Amino acid sequence: LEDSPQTRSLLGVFEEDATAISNYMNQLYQAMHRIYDAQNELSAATHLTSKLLKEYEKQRFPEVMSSTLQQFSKVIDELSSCHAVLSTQLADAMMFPITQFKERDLKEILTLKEVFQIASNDHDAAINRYSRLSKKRENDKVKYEVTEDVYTSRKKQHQTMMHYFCALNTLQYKKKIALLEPLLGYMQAQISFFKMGSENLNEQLEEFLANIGTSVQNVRREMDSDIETMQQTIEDLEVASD
Amino acid sequence: LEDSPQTRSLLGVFEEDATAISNYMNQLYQAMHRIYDAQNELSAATHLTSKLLKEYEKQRFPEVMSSTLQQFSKVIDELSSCHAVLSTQLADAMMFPITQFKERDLKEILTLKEVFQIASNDHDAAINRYSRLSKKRENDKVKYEVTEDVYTSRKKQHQTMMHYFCALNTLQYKKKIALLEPLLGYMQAQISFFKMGSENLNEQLEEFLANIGTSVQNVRREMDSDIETMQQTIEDLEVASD
Repeated sequence: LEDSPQTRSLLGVFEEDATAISNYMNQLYQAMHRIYDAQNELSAATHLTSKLLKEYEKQRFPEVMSSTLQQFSKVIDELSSCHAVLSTQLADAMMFPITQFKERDLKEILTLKEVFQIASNDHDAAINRYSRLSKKRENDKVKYEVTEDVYTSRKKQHQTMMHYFCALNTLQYKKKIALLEPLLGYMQAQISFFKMGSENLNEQLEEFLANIGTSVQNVRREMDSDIETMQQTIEDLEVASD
Repeated sequence: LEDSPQTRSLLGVFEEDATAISNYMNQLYQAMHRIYDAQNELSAATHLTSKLLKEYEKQRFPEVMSSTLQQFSKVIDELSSCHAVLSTQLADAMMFPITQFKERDLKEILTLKEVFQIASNDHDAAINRYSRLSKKRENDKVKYEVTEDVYTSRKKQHQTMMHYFCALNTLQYKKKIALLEPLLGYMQAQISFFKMGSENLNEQLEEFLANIGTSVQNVRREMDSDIETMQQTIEDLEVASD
């Protein structure tokens, strides 16, 4: 780039790219924010369920079950902590860099864009005033002033243009960084989550769950048997009640 | 149980237990429903993020990045499917049995409770009418009728009492079943989720992510270097613009 016309032309293309960048990255921000919120809500719900299972012993019903519930509550508490760790990492390694891109970087672009537009308006006004004053008989003073304002407004325009162009050039790098960092952060958090979660979901736990399954089928069978007893008891009491 | 007084006394204790049961199981229903909703929202958000990454190639910016994004989108698509499978299993193996306990079983208890209360009101009315008619000179007809209504209202009362007591007895079993089944269903779904998820988060993926990390530090360095160039370009153009 050697001059303002080539620079201004390239500025415009960079500004159009920044537009497409903003749109896509805003959509990515939003999708990621949904992952973030859902994962925080899941951590909280998982933890609350474990907490409720611990409270079973505190219910007063006018031991085997309390122990089974304690064992479930321990495993769930472990899973809840995997979810909580993931949530935390997701905030820091995924949400932060995508939020910083939208709230700091895309914002800087808009700000510098409008500073440049006003500088531009101002120079346009100086050029208009020069045109107005060119059409009349005048003294040196206002003629010197109006020329001078053209020079100083153009310089202001060029300087603000360059601040804007620098940020738009830098945006080309920031875009790449802000795409890859949060995806890397997300994947790294997930590897830890799945490995830690998988590692305590073991063969002992499988034995435990197999035994629960058997205890459930047992209760069902005892239930059906006792329903027959109650039906007999009902017939007896019908007789005895008259 | 041999007679109505012992039965009615025991009915009352079973009814008090059913109350404590309803309260706790309603709290469990609610906690589990939150896990359910959060996990469905997480599946959807994860899938949408992968879908957006696939759309990058379709953005028009006035190749290396598109390939990196495709590789991320594939791994995330795999994780999204783990989440979707879990969601489905959670509906069927956790939500259903706890919902059925609240919507079918606790509802049956309330229904049979009120049928018995009305039968009870009705017999109370028959006893009251007998009392009223005991106090006057009357013919056989209304005296036979009022005695007869006492017998038939008591029988109705006893029958509705026994339907209620049967369901309350059955509830003692259903409570155990409805606690253990959804916890078993939840844990079994999670074992599959963590194992399937963990198993494709491999050493090849670690290599990929390590390379991303390096590509990010590279972009940052290129950025800082190019910012220096742009600052020099800016100084040059300031001169050339006047």
